[PDB]
Amino acid sequence: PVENEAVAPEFTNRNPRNLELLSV
Amino acid sequence: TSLDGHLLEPDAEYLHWLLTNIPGNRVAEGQVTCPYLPPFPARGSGIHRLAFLL
Amino acid sequence: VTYIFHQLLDMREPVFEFVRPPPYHPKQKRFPHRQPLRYLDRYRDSHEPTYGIY
Amino acid sequence: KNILVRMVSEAGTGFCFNTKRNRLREKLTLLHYDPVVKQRVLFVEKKKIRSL
Amino acid sequence: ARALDLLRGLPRVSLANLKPNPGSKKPERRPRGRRRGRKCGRGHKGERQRGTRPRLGFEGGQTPFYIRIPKYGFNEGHSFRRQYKPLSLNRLQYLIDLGRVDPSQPIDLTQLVNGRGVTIQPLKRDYGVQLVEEGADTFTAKVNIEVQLASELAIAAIEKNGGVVTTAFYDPRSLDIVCKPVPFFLRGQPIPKRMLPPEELVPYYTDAKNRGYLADPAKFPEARLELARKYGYILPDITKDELFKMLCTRKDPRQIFFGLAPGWVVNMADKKILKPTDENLLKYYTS
Amino acid sequence: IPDPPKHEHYPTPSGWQPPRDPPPNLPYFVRRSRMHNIPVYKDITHGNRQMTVIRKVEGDIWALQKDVEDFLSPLLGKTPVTQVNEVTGTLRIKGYFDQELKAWLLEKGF
Amino acid sequence: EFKSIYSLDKLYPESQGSDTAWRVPNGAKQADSDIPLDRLTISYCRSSGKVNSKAEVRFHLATAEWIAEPVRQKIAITHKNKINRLGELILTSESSRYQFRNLADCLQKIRDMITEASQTPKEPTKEDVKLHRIRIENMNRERLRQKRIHSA
Amino acid sequence: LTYFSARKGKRKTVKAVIDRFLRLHCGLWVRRKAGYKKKLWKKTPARKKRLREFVFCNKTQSKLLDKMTTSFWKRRNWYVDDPYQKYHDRTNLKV
RNA sequence: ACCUCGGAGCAGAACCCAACCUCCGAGCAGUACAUGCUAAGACUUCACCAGUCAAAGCGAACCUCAAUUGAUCCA
Ligand SMILES: [Mg+2]
Ligand SMILES: [Mg+2]
Ligand SMILES: [Mg+2]
Ligand SMILES: [Mg+2]
Ligand SMILES: [Mg+2]
Ligand SMILES: [Mg+2]
Ligand SMILES: [Mg+2]
Repeated sequence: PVENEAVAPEFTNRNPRNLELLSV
Repeated sequence: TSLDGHLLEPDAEYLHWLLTNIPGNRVAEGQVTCPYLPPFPARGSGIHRLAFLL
Repeated sequence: VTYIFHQLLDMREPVFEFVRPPPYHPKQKRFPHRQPLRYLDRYRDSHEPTYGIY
Repeated sequence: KNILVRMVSEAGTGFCFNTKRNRLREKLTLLHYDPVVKQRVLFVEKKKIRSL
Repeated sequence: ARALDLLRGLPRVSLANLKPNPGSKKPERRPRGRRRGRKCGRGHKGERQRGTRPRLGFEGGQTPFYIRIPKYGFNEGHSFRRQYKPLSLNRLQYLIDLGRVDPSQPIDLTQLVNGRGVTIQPLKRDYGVQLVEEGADTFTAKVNIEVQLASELAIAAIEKNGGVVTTAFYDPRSLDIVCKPVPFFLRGQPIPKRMLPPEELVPYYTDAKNRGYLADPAKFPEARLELARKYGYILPDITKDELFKMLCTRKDPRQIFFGLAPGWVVNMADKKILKPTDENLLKYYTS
Repeated sequence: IPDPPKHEHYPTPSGWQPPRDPPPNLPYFVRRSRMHNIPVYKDITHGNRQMTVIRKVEGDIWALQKDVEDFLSPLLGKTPVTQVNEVTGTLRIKGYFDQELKAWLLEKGF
Repeated sequence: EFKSIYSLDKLYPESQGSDTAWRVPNGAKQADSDIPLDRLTISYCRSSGKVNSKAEVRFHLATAEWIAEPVRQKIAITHKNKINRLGELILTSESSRYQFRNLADCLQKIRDMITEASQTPKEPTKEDVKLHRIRIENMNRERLRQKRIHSA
Repeated sequence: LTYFSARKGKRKTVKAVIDRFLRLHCGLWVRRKAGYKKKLWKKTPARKKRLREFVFCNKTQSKLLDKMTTSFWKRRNWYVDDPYQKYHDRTNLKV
């Protein structure tokens, strides 16, 4: 297995200018 | 560094470019310590960001 | 990003999707008083005619 | 005082509605939506069946 | 076990110790005494005690609930609609695995009645048994079946293993004949002929995509190839199988049976079958 | 009704498995029906009560009751309130437990 | 043995053979748009019980011989988001609970993708719900350019 | 509703209930709001849309409609093209 | 003297409450018919029959007042 494949099923975003840039 | 891009640890982040011992304006004479790496944002992810800390 | 993940990290490109929580629905009663005909379709799993012992 | 008439469309016959109108005026020729055409056609006053 | 060991002793079991199971026989209530007396459980005086009560639904002059609602075409002609009992491929495979449906003979309606997989009622306006594609996956049978109504998915799944679907229509008289043939034979009347489908079923029973019994056999392979291309899987050829002569039993109409013929009186006692002679009878039975 | 034919692969489809040959040394025993099916059904009394009834119980009912209780304890966390009926071969178990009991009786030897 | 006036042979005199309804027309229906099933790897890796079945099918698009070169290049360019790392075209559906319906839906998707990739003169429907902001951002990014020389 | 007739001694039904309602096999009756076809010029389109919806009954009304009918109207029909076939069975019921 | 409905105090600050207790009224209106079609969630004149608000989509250029009213059958 590749150790760099640590992706996790849930991904968060710490940017306030993000939700309004995707019209969501 | 990229504030958004780390897939494992949410609070941590990745490293792209890093320099040290820059003789003033000579940004080509200092020693290297981290090779440059272009950003790699995910598909379904939002809008990532990268800040230049000088 | 595909070429980066291919010839720069030696891994596969992760994908994501902006999912949304399921809509809220009250508890399905036995006699829905004053409710349209489409009330049974709100709690229906698949929109196909299911058959049990037949 | 008022009167209720029915408007017949020019394009796509079969769809008609009812609308109020004054009794001392002439006929009506308004713009009403037609579902069979999904556009805007003309409607003509024809056959009154109400005298309110 | 211990039951016989305990029954070895004790007096005999006669009509002197008949004990009913508790909870089944409830005591009878009699309105006599002080608890159930006085008014005998009828309340105060008036219509509630004299018994002179209005019919069920009367609200005392007030318009009832089942009257203020206007009529609508909900049950206009329910006594004339065509009902068909469902039949899934899963239950068919179950019956085949249990042995009640042998996959070596053509399966129609009488075979399903004898196997007792579906209950075909001669009344209640039933024109046969339809087919359900609920048991599509894990279905390996390979056997021809005659269904009145078969969907596209069910026909495809049957043709995957190597089956033949035959869409046929029968009048309620033919349904009653094919359901219970023993009383029909004990009746004493000759076998009638099949009736033509109604006006609203000719294009359905004469189509190739529905595998009707009146359509031309030149368009069946085209429809089978189309279904094989749509639902995938390589379509096998049944011309090289050992059971080729069994799958070719398309059941010619005006027969409502199999190997018999319309007009042949069947007698249970003394196993003999009588053939109708003359020429008018044959012309009528073969028309 | 004739006996079902002996198939080549006993994992026969549509959910059906014949009972094996001299099955195990157990104080109790579970018979079959006319259609060679596992006697595990459901029953409802009023409009909210849900339970399953094993109508074919022959032998020691207490042993089978203890076995099904120990089997359903990790699935519910508590003790399944059952009824040990001895006059008839029944064993009511509160809760929807049909396919689980079927699989357990098929893997046990019934 | 028995036959009446409304028989299958009398109503259609041209079709009277014993195998005219079972003769597979394989020799007159072997075009390139049949999609060979021997080179396809169809697998089912989901059994939900929200009862919906998943039918995933993948195949090496770079080694497909039943597809011409320009149409293959076009369908690989316009659908570069569904190509695996090893050149596998992963296409799945999640509509019905049966595997046959999902397989038919996947086949129909492949067929329409093939028939639309070859047709280059296709009028694109101008939408204004999700690409307008993208075009505005692209124009604003292209506007801020006013240097003279840069390599790299 | 004549609990005991004079010829067969059975139970009779009310044809008005059959012509004005529609019972499903789950135990629900489909009715129609009154006044959905009369005086539609003084009503808002929202009211016109609300009046043209298949509204279910209550508990006492369903019990009354069941008592007014016999065992024939409480069976299960398998029509070929039944638009209300998906509403006969009711899934996802937890008391 | 009255037969339907609304408002002001009795009923004072969530809600409901009657009188042959004292007063204003209403059986309509001044202007465009997208006053188009579907579809989550609620209030409900103390039951029912009835009435009202609205997420979102396809379609289109970029609604005011307090009661203001009529069901089954039939035509
Ligand atoms: Mg008295
Ligand atoms: Mg009194
Ligand atoms: Mg009287
Ligand atoms: Mg009165
Ligand atoms: Mg019971
Ligand atoms: Mg209320
Ligand atoms: Mg809106």
